[PDB]
Amino acid sequence: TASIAQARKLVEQLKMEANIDRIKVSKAAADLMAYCEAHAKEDPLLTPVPASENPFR
Amino acid sequence: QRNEEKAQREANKKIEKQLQKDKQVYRATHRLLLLGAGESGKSTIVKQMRILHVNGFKATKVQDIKNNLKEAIETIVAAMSNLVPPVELPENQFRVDYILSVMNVPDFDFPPEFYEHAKALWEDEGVRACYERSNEYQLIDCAQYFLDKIDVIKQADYVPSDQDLLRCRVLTSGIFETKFQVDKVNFHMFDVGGQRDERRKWIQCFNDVTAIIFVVASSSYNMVIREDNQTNRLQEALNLFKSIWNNRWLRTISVILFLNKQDLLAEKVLAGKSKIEDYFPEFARYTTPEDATPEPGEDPRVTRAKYFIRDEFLRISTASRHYCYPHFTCAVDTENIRRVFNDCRDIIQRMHLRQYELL
Amino acid sequence: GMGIVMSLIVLAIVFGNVLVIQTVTNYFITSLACAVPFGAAHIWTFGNFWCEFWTSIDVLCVTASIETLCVIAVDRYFAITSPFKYMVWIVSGLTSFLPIQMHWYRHQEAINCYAEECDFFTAIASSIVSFYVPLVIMVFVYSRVFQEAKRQHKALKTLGIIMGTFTLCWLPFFIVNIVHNLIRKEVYILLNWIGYVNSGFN
Amino acid sequence: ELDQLRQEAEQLKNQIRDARKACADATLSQITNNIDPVGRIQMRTRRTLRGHLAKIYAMHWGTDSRLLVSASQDGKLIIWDSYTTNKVHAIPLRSSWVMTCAYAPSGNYVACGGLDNICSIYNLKTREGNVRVSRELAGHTGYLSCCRFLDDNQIVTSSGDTTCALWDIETGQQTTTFTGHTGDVMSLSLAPDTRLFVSGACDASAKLWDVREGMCRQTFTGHESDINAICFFPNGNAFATGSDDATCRLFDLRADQELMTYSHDNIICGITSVSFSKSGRLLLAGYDDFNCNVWDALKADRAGVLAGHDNRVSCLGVTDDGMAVATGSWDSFLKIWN
Ligand SMILES: Nc1nc2c(ncn2[C@@H]2O[C@H](COP(=O)(O)OP(=O)(O)OP(=O)(O)O)[C@@H](O)[C@H]2O)c(=O)[nH]1
Ligand SMILES: CN[C@@H]1CCc2c(ccc(O)c2O)[C@H]1O
Repeated sequence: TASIAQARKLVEQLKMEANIDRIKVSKAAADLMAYCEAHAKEDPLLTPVPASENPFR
Repeated sequence: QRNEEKAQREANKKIEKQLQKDKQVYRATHRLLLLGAGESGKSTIVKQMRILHVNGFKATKVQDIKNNLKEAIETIVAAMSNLVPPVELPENQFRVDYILSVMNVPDFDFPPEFYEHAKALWEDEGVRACYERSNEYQLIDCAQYFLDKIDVIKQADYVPSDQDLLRCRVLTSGIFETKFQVDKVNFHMFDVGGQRDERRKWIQCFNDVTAIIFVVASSSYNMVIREDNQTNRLQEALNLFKSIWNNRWLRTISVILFLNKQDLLAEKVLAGKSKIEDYFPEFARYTTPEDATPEPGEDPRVTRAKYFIRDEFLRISTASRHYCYPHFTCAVDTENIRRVFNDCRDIIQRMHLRQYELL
Repeated sequence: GMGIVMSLIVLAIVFGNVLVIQTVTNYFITSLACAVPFGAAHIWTFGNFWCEFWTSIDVLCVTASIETLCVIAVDRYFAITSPFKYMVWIVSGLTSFLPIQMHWYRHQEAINCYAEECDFFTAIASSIVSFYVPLVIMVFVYSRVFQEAKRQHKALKTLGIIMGTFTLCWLPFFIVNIVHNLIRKEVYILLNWIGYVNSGFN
Repeated sequence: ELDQLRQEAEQLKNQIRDARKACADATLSQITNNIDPVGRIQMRTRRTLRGHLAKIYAMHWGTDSRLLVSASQDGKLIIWDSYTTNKVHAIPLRSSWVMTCAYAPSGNYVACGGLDNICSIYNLKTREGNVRVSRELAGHTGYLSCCRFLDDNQIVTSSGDTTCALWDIETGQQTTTFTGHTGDVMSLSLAPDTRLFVSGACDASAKLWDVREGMCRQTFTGHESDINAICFFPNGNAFATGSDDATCRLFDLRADQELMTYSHDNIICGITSVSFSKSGRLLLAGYDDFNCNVWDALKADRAGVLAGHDNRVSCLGVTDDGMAVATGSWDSFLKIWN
């Protein structure tokens, strides 16, 4: 049966997805907050740009 | 420098002139979208329009007839034994295994040794006995018209005629468009696609076509869909038609309905065999409506059958901005598409909704 | 103080047209809707030459509106009749304002009225051309359109507002103009007074 | 047999779910509840671009953040100039149906897909100052949905036959092929370092492939409906997915778990396209109720609305330097914000 052959391939790939290392969410989420605080200066969308500096005005 | 600015302004002026020239032609064209179920006759109409409203329209096209001939005779012989009741005919027994041997091969038997004895099977009563009942298995709808005209074109290319070219069946690779020339603004008719998909996500793009042409078969009320034992081939069209009408994207689009394969339907009812009441239970109590205008070429019995099919489709439309139009067509006869064609044009969006000023 | 109430009433008319103030057919109607202060006159004419300008402007506006409605009706009817389709403003005013300031007018007491510094005396031909010619085309174009619906209620309901309003507003004025006796001089002003209400309809 | 195989498959799903529960320590909101919100954000239309006849279905910004290419429904690619609104080219197309466009990092080629299954590529700078077809790729089935450039000689496509392939312009053949989806693929977005990419299918799932080896790595399925758009966080360790229902979710590669849900009780429309900002602080998202919204990455509140397009936003993009935001729509109008 093709389905039996198809199901055999599907299960084999799933076994590889079970043995993946994972880390704590607390350390994961804290990295996102750290990144956004580092690059707060280089983002003209948040802090409005001066008229002379902005090429569009 | 200012020279760069002047050059850019000149380029912008040229591009703007080109855009202004090209805008006029787009605002006038009428676009039509074909639809229907698998193996219904959508692509036949598009080829028909080219051979009617366009003067223009070879060796490669000759080859597929031979390819079609190899498939039509293979299926009949293969289902001889696989059929649940025995229907076997001793002539051409030494060729039966030859058919099975060549039933699966990329290269066909180009030698004339295949054509001489395959004709015997057509003349054999055993193959003709199986051809009488074709509801159980799946057979190409143009098998008979090609088996009879065997070796007329096998000797040489012989530039096969258009009538023998239209009936050839070729799978749709992708989209299949056509822009024929008319005294009015030229139209843009395009085929739906190649493979059937249930989700139909691309339909959101089509939100500005003037009219949608729906094509449904009528000679298939006792055959299952390509996926075996699913449903009657007519019922699979009814479900698709209802889904199309009750669609969020298509809320202000009209529909034109074609009922092809009229000739095939005519021959089925005349020669008894399977009846409408056996497959459709509500046909027995039906009475022919008084508001009927049968054409003077049909006996009263068959005319009772045509309007039942139309009644089933039209009942779905009247339940739920939207209008529906019925028609009867037979695509192969070159004249018939023109008669509807020179007619279809006259009313739609033609004095009908044409009068968009509040009445 | 009745006129002051009417003075504010006609003042409210400008707001409706200003609020409106886009397709090929909508381009024509822009001038039609866009196209009276001296009505009171204390029962005016500060300048002798100033009085003629008001009458000329009124006549030009009336004929321009008639021509514009005629043009739009003809265009709509022709578009509906034939599937797959493929300068009046200047002309009307040119032949109308010129005789007003060109000393093209018409009794012994009448000359005395001109001598004293708002009498109106006269241009029926401008009249018959201004109203009779347009109405004859307007009935014919509409007559074909109603049949097209009959081939395939609300139609008559909208056509009534389309036609009868203008007909009742203008045809009695045309009948009054042709009367020129048996018509009171002050009575004639009332028929023309309601003419400006048509501008308030649109 | 079939029963044994099915039993084994279910025996692995529960382990994944149980392992995922142990990974969670605290919600994102709990950690990120001690910062000041950015506040109300208001911004107006600096420029408007006109000249398209039909709806725009996709657009892409150049690498210099000065030139953008847009694709319409009448088959016309025009390379605008953002500063002075001077259209530079107008390329006709063989197929009037178009769904994608792209701009090479070198700025020399522009790729346009479509429903004709052909991912043709054009040439911008050449002799005689013309634009001509360089190559046509026809080894693929189904309609296309996205196209992207890794370099001058590699292009990635994803179609509606549940496949994603990596082509090669010079040879004109598929180098590799990725399979595993059970529904129509709709969008993709390469990594900032161009080593991995993801894809959102129509079966409420998302994956993460590898360009070199060519095998699936993870699979996230927190949604409940179709998926329409994906974009990467600038860091490259997170990606936000916009689904057919109002919910917009932000997953994480390392934690392998959904973090936050962006939704509102007053919205029942869909999502068309999403994109981050330079510092990954905002999550701009299009909508099907004729306007655009502006969320927050952490606070999950709708700070502001950009509006007035008058038709559904159907494409969106942000410049490399973060100095502009551009949106398209179905009413043949493009606009630039600041
Ligand atoms: N005798 C006869 N054959 C017909 C008629 N209409 C269609 N056919 C045949 O039915 C087949 C239709 O093939 P196509 O034109 O590709 O239409 P289709 O089978 O629906 O294929 P798709 O349009 O791709 O779905 C061909 O074999 C036609 O010759 C008809 O009125 N009479
Ligand atoms: C006082 N207002 C006048 C009255 C008579 C008149 C007008 C316009 C066109 C004509 O053909 C007329 O006979 C009006 O402007």
